[PDB]
Amino acid sequence: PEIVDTCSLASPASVCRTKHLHLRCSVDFTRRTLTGTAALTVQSQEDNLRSLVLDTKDLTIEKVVINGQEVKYALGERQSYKGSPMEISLPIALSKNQEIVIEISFETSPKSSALQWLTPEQTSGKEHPYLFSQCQAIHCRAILPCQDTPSVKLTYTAEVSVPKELVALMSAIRDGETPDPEDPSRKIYKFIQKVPIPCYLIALVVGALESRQIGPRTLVWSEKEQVEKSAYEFSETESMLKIAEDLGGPYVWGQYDLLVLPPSFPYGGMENPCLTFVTPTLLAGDKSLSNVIAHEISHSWTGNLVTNKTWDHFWLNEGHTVYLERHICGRLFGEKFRHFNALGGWGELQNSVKTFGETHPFTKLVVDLTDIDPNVAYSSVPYEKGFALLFYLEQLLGGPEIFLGFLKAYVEKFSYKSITTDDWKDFLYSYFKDKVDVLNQVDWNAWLYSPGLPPIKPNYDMTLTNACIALSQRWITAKEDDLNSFNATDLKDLSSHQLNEFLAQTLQRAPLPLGHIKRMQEVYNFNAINNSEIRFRWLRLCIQSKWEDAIPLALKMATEQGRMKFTRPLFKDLAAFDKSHDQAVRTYQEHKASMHPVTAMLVGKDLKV
Ligand SMILES: [Zn+2]
Repeated sequence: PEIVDTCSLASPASVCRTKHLHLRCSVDFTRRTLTGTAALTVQSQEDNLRSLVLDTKDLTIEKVVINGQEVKYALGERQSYKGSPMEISLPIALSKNQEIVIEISFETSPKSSALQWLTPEQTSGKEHPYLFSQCQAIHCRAILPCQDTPSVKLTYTAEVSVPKELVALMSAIRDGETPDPEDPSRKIYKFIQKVPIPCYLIALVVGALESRQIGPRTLVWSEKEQVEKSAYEFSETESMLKIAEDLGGPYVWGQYDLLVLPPSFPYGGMENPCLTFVTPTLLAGDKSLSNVIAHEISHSWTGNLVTNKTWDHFWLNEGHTVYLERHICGRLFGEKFRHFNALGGWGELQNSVKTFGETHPFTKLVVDLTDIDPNVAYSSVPYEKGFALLFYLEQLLGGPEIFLGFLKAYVEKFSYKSITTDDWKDFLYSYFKDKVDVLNQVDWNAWLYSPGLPPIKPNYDMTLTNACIALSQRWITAKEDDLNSFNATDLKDLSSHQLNEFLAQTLQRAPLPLGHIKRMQEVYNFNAINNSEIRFRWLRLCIQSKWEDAIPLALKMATEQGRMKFTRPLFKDLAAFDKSHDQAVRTYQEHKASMHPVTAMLVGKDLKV
């Protein structure tokens, strides 16, 4: 059979396909285990199928029941980050399109790489523990046995038993709660996901959660400490959904709830279906980062509805998502803003080629992950080189309204399916068969398969970047006597996004002399800004410029939140600053127990404790 996905040890989708999962599990915070049964409805694609293989990782299997009889099964040799294949001897010979239900009784490991168990000290409310999953890319196999590959899409239902003081949520539509009949100290929460999904988008959260309704199909969920702030910050979600529907086609998932995770959450968002995960660092107070969730909204079309068939083709997901997200922001803020974000994205791509190196295989759009861990691979280039490709093609093929027609047609063509880069390109050529000679001028080999920067740079409107570059070069080339010219008026027509870009460019040339920084504070009062993107770049700029006063602000930020994008570079700069280095040690020691364990660990391994 054709091997679709080399990150999966399971029977390929050419051999058999999981159509449905019914999960019945119990969450035990004392043992940090999920225990229960996974009933998989599987469809044979072959005749004479007598055994099938599933992915597992650090699972304990108690038994496998098919039609009411325990059946033989064997776990094979672990293949490092891929885990161990689970071969199931079927009690029947399956023929093409025949179905069987396989009920696996399982328990997760407390060290499961998919499950993030938080102590009460690692939550906002400090009293209850908290659990959240992160299956992307190939961690679902560490929750339950499955064909752990985006080449297979399945529906699911679930029943989750939790301690009765807590609340479960999943990447699904809420389907009621009841007392656990087997244990009055517990509650069972029920879920249904009627749209087929790849298993990396199976998600679970258990915690002391409260909700506010902020739209006809949106509740925001969080611990009680964050939920009011969150209900305000994201109050425009429904209007972003409508814009996304206009750009990409109808929203097919029913509900679009939001979950704002605890401050210790070290990542950015996650597009779990029907329940986007959100970092609390987006809680700026003025909604200036509220548009950042347009990224996860966009995945509801590009990634969750049309899905990459393997992790080699992940750029299809991210790239189109960023393309759609920047159109949402263009609808909101104008086409000049879309070019502004697009240009800044080009800059981020430059940085990453330079960080990885213009030869590094992680600067390719299509990557061969055969012997590469995809849980590291999908983290990068797929975002901005993929976006650049689509933006270059947009400009080649007659502009945004015409290329948005392609986007909607592509969503319609491949809804509920999984595809490769060649499927995408074949459809591009088919949709634009009238412009094939134009498409034949594209250096596909360079764009899709070669590392480094793309062969051609798109045309970007420079309106908004210009005002930033002007003001940043003034400072960067200004002497001490010139400092009196700067003043508040320099910022009059600058958005928060422009403020951020200005700091991005000033930090690129870091450090600035102490007097400049002191003066910049005096006239622009960047110490006052609560926007985490702005504050992060400002405090990096201060520490890198050796200002004494920024040391406590940078420590506070680096520990008030766990986002690794912020916490790690801040701890790096504070340790690199010989003055703050010691205080940065004693701060990481005093706080690491409130931190996400991976964030205390990597910040330990950076600070060398
Ligand atoms: Zn994404």
